[PDB]
Amino acid sequence: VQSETVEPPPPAQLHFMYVAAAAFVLLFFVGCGVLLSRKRRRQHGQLWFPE
Repeated sequence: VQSETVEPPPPAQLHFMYVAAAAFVLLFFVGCGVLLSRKRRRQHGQLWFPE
């Protein structure tokens, strides 16, 4: 019933991946977001094919 085994610490699968995915997504959304903030994002008539 002892406070040393009444909890586990959090899953370091999710927690340590949180730091990875947060850093990847931020670093993507800002790095991509800086240049995309001028224009570029037409989609449709520029969606891999120009049509």
